[PDB]
Amino acid sequence: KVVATDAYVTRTNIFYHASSSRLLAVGHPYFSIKRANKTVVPKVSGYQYRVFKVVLPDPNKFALPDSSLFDPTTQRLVWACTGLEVGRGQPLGVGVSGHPFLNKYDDVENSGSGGNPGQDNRVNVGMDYKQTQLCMVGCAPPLGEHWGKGKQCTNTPVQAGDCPPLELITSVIQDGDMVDTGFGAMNFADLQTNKSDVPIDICGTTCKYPDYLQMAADPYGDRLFFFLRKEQMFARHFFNRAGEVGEPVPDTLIIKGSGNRTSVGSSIYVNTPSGSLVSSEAQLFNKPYWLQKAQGHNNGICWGNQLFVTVVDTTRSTNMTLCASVTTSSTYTNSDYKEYMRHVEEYDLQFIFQLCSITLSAEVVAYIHTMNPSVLEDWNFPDPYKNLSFWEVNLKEKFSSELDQYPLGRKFLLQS
Amino acid sequence: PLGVGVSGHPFLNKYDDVENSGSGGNPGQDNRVNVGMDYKQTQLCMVGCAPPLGEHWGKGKQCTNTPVQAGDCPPLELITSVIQDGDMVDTGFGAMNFADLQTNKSDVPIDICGTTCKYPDYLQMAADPYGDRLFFFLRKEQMFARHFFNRAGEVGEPVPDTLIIKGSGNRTSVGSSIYV
Amino acid sequence: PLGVGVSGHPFLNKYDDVENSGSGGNPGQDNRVNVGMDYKQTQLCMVGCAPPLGEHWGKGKQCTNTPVQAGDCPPLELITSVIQDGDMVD
Amino acid sequence: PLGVGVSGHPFLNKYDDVENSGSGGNPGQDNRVNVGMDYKQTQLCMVGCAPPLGEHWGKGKQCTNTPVQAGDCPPLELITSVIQDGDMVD
Amino acid sequence: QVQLVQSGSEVKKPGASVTVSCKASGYVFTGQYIHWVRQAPGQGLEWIGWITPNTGGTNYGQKFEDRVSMTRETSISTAYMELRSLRSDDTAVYYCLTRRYGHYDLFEYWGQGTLVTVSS
Amino acid sequence: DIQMTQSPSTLSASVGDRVTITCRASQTIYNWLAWYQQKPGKAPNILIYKASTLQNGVPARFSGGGSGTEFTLTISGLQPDDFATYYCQQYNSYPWTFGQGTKVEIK
Repeated sequence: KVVATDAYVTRTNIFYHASSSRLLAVGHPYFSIKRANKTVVPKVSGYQYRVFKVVLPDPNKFALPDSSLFDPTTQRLVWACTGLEVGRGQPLGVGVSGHPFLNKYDDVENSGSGGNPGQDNRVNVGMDYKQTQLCMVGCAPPLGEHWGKGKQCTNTPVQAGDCPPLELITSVIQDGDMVDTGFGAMNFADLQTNKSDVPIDICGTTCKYPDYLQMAADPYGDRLFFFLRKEQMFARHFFNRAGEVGEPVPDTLIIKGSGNRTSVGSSIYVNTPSGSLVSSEAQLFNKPYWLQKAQGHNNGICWGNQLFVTVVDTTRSTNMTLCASVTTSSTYTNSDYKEYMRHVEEYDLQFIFQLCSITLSAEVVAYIHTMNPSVLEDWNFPDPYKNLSFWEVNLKEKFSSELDQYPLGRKFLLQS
Repeated sequence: PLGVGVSGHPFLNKYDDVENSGSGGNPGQDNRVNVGMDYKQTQLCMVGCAPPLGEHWGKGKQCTNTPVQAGDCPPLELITSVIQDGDMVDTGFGAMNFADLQTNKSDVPIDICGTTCKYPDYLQMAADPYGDRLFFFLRKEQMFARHFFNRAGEVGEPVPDTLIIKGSGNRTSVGSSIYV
Repeated sequence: PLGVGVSGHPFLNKYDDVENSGSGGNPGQDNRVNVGMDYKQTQLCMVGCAPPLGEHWGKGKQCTNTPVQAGDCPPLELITSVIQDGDMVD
Repeated sequence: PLGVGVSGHPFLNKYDDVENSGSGGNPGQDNRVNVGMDYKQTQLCMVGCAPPLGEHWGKGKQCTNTPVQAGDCPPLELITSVIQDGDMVD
Repeated sequence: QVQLVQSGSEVKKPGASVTVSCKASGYVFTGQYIHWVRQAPGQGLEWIGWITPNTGGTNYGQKFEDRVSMTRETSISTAYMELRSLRSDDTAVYYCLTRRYGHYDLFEYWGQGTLVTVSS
Repeated sequence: DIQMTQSPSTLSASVGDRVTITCRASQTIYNWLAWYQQKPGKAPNILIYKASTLQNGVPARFSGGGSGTEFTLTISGLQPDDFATYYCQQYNSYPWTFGQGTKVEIK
């Protein structure tokens, strides 16, 4: 029913280079400030899904150097991705997170022994998240999972704020989506009501993880080409949350009684993860990548002149601290100064592409129509993607066949 | 012989050690304490026939529109500057000009307060048409965090109200949202 | 996502930490406090046509001869049983 | 068997630990504290027909020109001698 | 044993400043919350404020947030509290006191108290 | 500020009697309460906390209870050393507040 793409497509001996030049993202690492609903400084963090929608030149109307090979009848031209390059330029740095109002009341390890200060309140606490190093390339945007509060419970329950059902919501991973965490990839804006169980960056958003199961389980494999993953975490401190337990522990396991007791502690225990050491040797970027054979039936074919590259990197997530003076004084005064958190994130996207052709037969037309008809009216023989927000890059009028003028071209001519 | 470099600062706005627990209190006029600190471990060699450059963050042009302000966030801009002898390597605090943008002269060790650390830009060693600035480069850099603390002083960009619930006694004066 | 879980006990026999210093010797009435932890890092796959048998140390048969006891040490036995779902990792 | 060499000092200039906090910056008459210590771990073998050289930082000659000083900084110099038995490791 | 020792009783003129110190020993001084309260003859207990040696983080009551300034030092681990604009009604005994919230415990310690008398 | 009223302000009783002292809170406190007794010239100490929990080293004749704003303390059997001034303090919110006090003295 479904056949590999290389059975019908044809690879030519034509290679072009594209470069995104300098890409910069500067903004506050925790929340997007806006004065009179005008976001001057948006959300910019090293803990952010970077989804780049690359638009491509039409190979059919492009100034092809050898138009003799091309035939307007029964032959169309598409771009095929060959090599990729993600140019990080910022130095190494671990991001810092936290929240001033969090439920950090007992230190179970008893080195600190916080002892749950009196009355229901909060306290300031901060930590770092895990080392996450992920990159994805594809002709379709990635799909990732997260659990959340979906449909209500079975039958007709009567309750007031009990445990909701858990549903595996699978959503397209767009720019503005929050990375996985050691606290679980939930919809904390809705599922969590305190807005105080996690640091400020993830309390009002929806963390989600790429569900590789459905990702690879696609019949056509349009949603992936190849994935690179490195993850590192280890729990550095153990603690509990306050509040009451709606699912109490049975008495059959715990013996209670006597003074200084008969009130059980919280059965809710979580941790603070840490990434430990970063290194340049463990880096997966600033190095050429070659697409020998994709796992799915899509050997780098960019249908519809659209490309999707998503990266998350924590090695370049260092948080910048700024200070300024309102006034000045003879002595050091706390009132004269204002403090700001600014984050930067630098990107280069460098690509080498190979020209691809196709011969139109009746079964070929039927297959290419069944898998996607939108491209079929594109070649002219309501995209839902306009609603979602991505980081768009335009690589039109930037393709160059003079690949020897670029370092990626040199590395490409090094091997074949 | 191999040896770890050490720096520090006697009067730094080390507000509160925050990791295991926090102590949110009203700050005084001065709360600076002596703090010792090491840097990220870095090995780097660059060679060529042209002097290598480096990126560093700084204050760019004046603020856009026609603004009147006293202590706002300045326009933060990348400046490409050629590396000379005497410059300091980037540490974990970011490749930027502390002498201009860090007003206290007190938020970092003294070795990097009045100076500027800048990290070399491999991207302009690559994207240059000739590559005269670089023949071949070696780097090996390792780093990991050991403590967490907040910063004293006012927060010029306060936290949004819809994300944080506050009330009752000991509050309506927010804690330090700056975390380093 | 790759993540580590936390267990613990609200009332565990955590008398005193002994790592660098120790408190007074004899306990009081009840010194049994809130403490949590995480377990060892495990990865294991077994594959076959017949289900695996695994062992644990348990109170086997009573002591030899005819001893009279009151909370004495029970004998140790390497008891073998088939691993079914619901059992939990060492 | 492998084992770490541990040294120390019953009276060492350990004024204030500065790893997470700082005390008052004005010391006393003698703030000199018992504290232990370990050094780096080092394995080295060297072979030759002639005894190897070791250098060490030390005081050079007298200061330049003719200055007047009392407990000032002496001029440092890399003095190189032969490694002999009875020399401390680095 | 955790020992907390306050300063001796003092008599001062109105409008002046007083300084009350109390040295603590026998525990990790930095990680605890020390508190100031005062007891007037014929009236109940009331709370002045609280500080911890970490950060010197102060917090004052709504009543006495203006006339007081209070700090700590870690050299011999002593907390100082000074009062300005001595009103004649402030003649009272003053107590510094610390508390550790445990998992299931509360470790309570008080000073011996210091009498402060103000008159013309 | 959170206020409270202790009733009765003054009570007289003989040895071995059962006596109940109450206090009313201005706002809700739940169980964040403790009780103090002060002997003349001496610093008071904790006897009851958690609104129901005895402190260690203290005899079990001393009992506490209550919820919301209504809180009670009971002595089943008086002893001569127990005759002192009694207060209830919430540690709910800052500022900390104490009652007017309750003095007990032998009949």
